[PDB]
Amino acid sequence: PTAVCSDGTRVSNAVCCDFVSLGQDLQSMVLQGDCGEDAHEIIRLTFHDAVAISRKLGPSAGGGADGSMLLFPLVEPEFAASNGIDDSVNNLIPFLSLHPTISAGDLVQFAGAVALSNCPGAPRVQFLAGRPNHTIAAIDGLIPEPQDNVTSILERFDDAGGFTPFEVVSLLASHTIARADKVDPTLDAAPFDTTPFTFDSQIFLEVLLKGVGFPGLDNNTGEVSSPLPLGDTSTGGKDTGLMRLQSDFALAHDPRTACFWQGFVDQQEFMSQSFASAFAKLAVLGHNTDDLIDCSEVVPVPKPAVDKPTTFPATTGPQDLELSCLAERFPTLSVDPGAQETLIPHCSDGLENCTSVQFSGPATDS
Ligand code: HEM
Ligand SMILES: [Ca+2]
Ligand SMILES: [Ca+2]
Ligand code: NA
Repeated sequence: PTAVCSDGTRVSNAVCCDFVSLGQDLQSMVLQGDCGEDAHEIIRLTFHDAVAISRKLGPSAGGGADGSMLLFPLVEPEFAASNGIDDSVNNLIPFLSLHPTISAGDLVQFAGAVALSNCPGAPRVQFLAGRPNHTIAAIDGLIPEPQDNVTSILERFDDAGGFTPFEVVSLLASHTIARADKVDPTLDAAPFDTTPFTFDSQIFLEVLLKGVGFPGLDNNTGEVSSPLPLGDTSTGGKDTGLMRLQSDFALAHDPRTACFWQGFVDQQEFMSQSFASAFAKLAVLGHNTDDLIDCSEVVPVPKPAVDKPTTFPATTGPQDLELSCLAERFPTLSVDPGAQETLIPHCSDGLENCTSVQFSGPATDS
């Protein structure tokens, strides 16, 4: 039967109401209403938790979106491909005992949905509940890495859950709110687009610009040249320059994926809806949805998309594009004014001094 939660929310199932206080605690204790570092980490964790599953190897290889990262924090978070995932894992573990009726698998996915809701332009994703509260650790080798080629990436996603090339590119819209701490050992929080606190299509445009240098070292595995490498970290600042992943570059230019990649440029609603659909599929890997219950109503309404059009960042323009898609013309867009690169802020408030919640815990890094 239907019910009304303590916050006034109408749900199709009263068990959904347990998630209301969980969302409140996730915000008050970790996410702080922001599309910031901790939100980004948790969204990355939804993927590392979910994708560790394989049709061809069978169920013993991993249970998908099963909370295995939280329940066995000494195993998967320390595999090489998950270096750095410990921060999100250690931030979520305490919620398992604070909200003991909610499984680790549900916790990971619900935290991701709440985190996304803090990001202007992000979709309000589906949330199904009821993932069982026990599993085993996945094997190593199931998480794509940034040095991987497109054939490998596409095969891994197909084997994980039958994702199509379009769905893979759609999921990578998440790199619109993403930075790197481990790719370059000399850099912290190197952003993948110029708006890492905004769920927009800048990532799609900016990967298509010609690379001109590196924000740090020039020879890191999985990294390629960036179109906007300038930061202020050489003078002690925290506004790290923009980083480009080899995998994002490869997706942007491969015949299977390049038109899907370009098709999101300046198509905010199409991008966000496409991400939402593929992400809902990711979130239930390892489960038959018939065995889950719809608790989508308890995902917070996301911050609205920003008013700002999609534009070329200062000092760039259409002459800098490297295009690969014949099927669709790249749209005419304005160029942000300015003679030098604009520093990409380290914080959603535009400053450099913001700090993030980090709980101690059992997962480790490097
Ligand atoms: C081919 C598939 C993918 C590859 C190779 C990849 C690679 C990476 C790498 C190397 C980083 C930086 C980690 C670090 O050094 O700190 C990163 C960050 C991130 N990834 Fe991906 N990723 C992929 C797919 C996805 C998907 C499917 C999602 C979610 C739907 C996702 C969400 C994120 C987020 C939110 C971050 C930022 C984390 C932070 O700023 O703390 N990624 N990814
Ligand atoms: Ca898992
Ligand atoms: Ca962005
Ligand atoms: Na990070």
